[PDB]
Amino acid sequence: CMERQLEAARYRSDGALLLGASSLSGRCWAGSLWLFKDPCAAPNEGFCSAGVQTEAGVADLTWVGERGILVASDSGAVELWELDENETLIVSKFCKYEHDDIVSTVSVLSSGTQAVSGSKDICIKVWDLAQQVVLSSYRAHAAQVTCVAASPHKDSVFLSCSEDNRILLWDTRCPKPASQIGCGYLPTSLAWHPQQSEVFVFGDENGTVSLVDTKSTSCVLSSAVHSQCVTGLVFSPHSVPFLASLSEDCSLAVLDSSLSELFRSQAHRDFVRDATWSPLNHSLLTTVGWDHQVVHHVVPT
Amino acid sequence: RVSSGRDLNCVPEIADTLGAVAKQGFDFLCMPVFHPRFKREFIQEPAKNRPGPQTRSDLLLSGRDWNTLIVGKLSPWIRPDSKVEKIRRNSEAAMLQELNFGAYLGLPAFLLPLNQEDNTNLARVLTNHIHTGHHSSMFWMRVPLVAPEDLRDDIIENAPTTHTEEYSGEEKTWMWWHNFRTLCDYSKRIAVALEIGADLPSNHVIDRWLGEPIKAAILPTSIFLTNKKGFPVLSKMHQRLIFRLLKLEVQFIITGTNHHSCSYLQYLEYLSQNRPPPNAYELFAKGYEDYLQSPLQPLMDNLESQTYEVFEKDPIKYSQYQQAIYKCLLDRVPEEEKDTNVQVLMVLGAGRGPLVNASLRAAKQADRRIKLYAVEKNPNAVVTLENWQFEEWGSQVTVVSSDTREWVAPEKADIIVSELLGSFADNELSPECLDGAQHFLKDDGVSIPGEYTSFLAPISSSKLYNEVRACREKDRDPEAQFEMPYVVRLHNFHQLSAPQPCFTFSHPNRDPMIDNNRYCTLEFPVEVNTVLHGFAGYFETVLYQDITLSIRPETHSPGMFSWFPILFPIKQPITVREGQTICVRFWRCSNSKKVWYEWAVTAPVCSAIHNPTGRSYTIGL
Ligand SMILES: Cc1ncnc2c1ccn2[C@@H]1C[C@H](Oc2cc(C(F)F)c(F)c3c2CNCC3)[C@@H](O)[C@H]1O
Repeated sequence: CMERQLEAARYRSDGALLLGASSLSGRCWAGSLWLFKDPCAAPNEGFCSAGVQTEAGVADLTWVGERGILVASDSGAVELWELDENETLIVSKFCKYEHDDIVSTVSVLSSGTQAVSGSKDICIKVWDLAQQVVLSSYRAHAAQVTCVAASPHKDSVFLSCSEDNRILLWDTRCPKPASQIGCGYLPTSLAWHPQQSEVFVFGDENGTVSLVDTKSTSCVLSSAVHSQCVTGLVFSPHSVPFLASLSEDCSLAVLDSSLSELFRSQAHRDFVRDATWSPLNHSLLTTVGWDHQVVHHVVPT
Repeated sequence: RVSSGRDLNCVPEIADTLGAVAKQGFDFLCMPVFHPRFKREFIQEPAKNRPGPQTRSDLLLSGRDWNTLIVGKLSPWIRPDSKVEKIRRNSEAAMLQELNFGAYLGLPAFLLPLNQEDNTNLARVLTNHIHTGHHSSMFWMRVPLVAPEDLRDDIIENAPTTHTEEYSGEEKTWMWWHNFRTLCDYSKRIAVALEIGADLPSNHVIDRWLGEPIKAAILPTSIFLTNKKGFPVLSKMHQRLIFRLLKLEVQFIITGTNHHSCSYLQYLEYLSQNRPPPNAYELFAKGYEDYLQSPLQPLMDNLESQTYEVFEKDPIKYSQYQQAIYKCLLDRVPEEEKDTNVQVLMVLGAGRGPLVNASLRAAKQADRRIKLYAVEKNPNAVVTLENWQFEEWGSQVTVVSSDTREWVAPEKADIIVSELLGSFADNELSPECLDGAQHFLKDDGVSIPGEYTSFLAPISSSKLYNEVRACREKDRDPEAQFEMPYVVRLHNFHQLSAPQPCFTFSHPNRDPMIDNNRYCTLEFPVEVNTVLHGFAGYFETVLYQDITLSIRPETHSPGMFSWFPILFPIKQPITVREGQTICVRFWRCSNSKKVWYEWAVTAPVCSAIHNPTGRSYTIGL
């Protein structure tokens, strides 16, 4: 009946909290989408602005602008759910079943008109959000696509990573778009750097986070942040951004540009699935977990 | 007409999902017993103490549904061979937990993937579950014809797909299965769920799965082409493979999302309906496929009435015997002597009299006179012969109740006719018998058959190897089942080399120091990489001149049922590389009481000598 496992927390430009969730146990294995105009009233279901029930669990989601929400479904579908004119409803635009297994990762491209999905079917697809079709289908990997992260400013560049131990730098301008960026353990999470469009960070299943420059695939700086897998990495909105890394070790850390630890939060009792920094207060960081918690952190800056 | 199932990775409501699947036409659903993404922790706090239920309840379905309709699926995050110590430890506990939950439910099958070269700890944890408690479920190893790493799109700029042939490299998924089942000690509860891709591999890659325990064949929706009308269809190469799997009676599984306006199931049913109809041999053997039987010993034992009934209902073999006598009667008696010469015709091992009735029809069409004798040692069959001698044959046939080697005949014979052959020709001791009948044969008399030859071909079949392994009995040598031939309608197997002649006997043998013992060395060129488990034996016989009978597959006498191939197993299976020669040695041995075979492989590796001194198997004289 209800979805206890919170999968995604996403703050839009004004400061309204987005909430993706799934029931990964019990009689029903369905999912839900929630909007909270009052972030402190989360995850209380009756203290929300809008909500919707989905037929399958929410593995991933992204803000397609300020009204739209792109969803990676267990059913093998990419879904677009847009807020109504009043922002008190969430309605389906498309539910496209083009992937043959759990869609687990999603990222909207720079123009906001294209997006890239990464499924357990090993494929990577590029979508036209307006045309509601798959522009290109890519079987470049050998195992499950763990993470797909679209470039901040380039609409044809993005990073993907997989259980086949590869990190592919994509640029759809080339006839062979993918390119392996080496340097170990399996890549689990990708985060593009906001200022250096040629720098990015990635987390492996051994709790280690590594700082990687596309240019030279050598000298690369890294640190052991967590004890278990690194499920996510999100950079702060600051001009000089802080990196928040979440993990299966039920902890959250905030690190500087030299990877030193500035914050550590053990408030979570289950897996930490998402982190979103406040558009209003840049030292306020929100983390949803599998324990149904929403925990609002005050990062010491 | 086709047992088919639906593979799912998303089941939000169990009975809703099953009802939709059943409406589609699927006889079963393969689904996860725990939520695919619900990763669990067993070692460290606080995720170790995760409250609430761990999966949906068993109450949601009747015990019957859980026993016949649900096929479990191992969670994709469970990786017992991960290079991360914590992931191995965690996936060990999670794997036993999932396997035990499927046993709790009485699931008829459970799926486990083979997607990497090393599955050593996966095998150890499955082997440990197999040895714990009471379950009996089948384990299905989902392994592809082509590894995903070798079928990827050539789109990685600095890591291109190779465009050269890698013979052994293309058969890598077979070795993933071979190592896995060797590690699990060839468990009868471990079978293959073979995954077919969009583009089929080379034939040799496909042929690596011959003789393998394939219980399911997985067809993903993306392998289906679209026709003019818009429905999913398959390439003519994919259809040939489906026809091969229909012979093995595998369970077809449809996986992945829908990309066509069940249509996939309808196509399978359509293909199944249009397969070539089963011939007389194919309909007779329906049920006997890969079933191990003891070879008959009609000399040592007395054949049951129904055994003779079955041997009689072989029109082809008797029509061939009719003509062999028909051509001999013309050759021995010229038309001028048509009523001056009556030929002494002696059947040796007459049974209930089917050769006696062939000799009557052969005397009518050849228009010659014959004096028939029906020699039979089985006193029970002799009751059948004497009731027919009185009621129908009359003075024509003289029924003699004796063993051909101890019978003192009234007068010498013109033709001796016998059916003393087994699936390996001389394995029923025909040489010994007809030898002891040469004294009562005229100095120019004909023997029908006049010659017979045994043949052998090396085979691969881990299924027949496992079937022989299951023949271990108490109060005997624990490996005696590997040192005796079996009569078997070989079906799930692979013939590694063309049959070659082994031992030949000719009758009469007017040479002294005759000796029926033999020693033959065969050299079998092998063109594929494989695993040898034994040798199929067949035979050929010359009844008279061009009239012949054969069970050698290439020259098989059409529509003949009296014989199925023999199988001579070997204790330890032998790896054979492409280009290697399998060398086999065979011996026919004897003392005054028994006759037996002994055999050994001398190349590419030696085996022990099988059945030394008939310690495991003899044929009584
Ligand atoms: C030394 C001695 N002296 C007298 N008779 C002897 C022997 C040894 C065996 N026998 C007979 C031979 C006979 O074997 C057959 C009869 C029929 C037919 F009757 F159907 C068959 F089709 C087939 C066989 C055997 N090969 C497969 C087909 C069986 O009756 C035995 O008792």
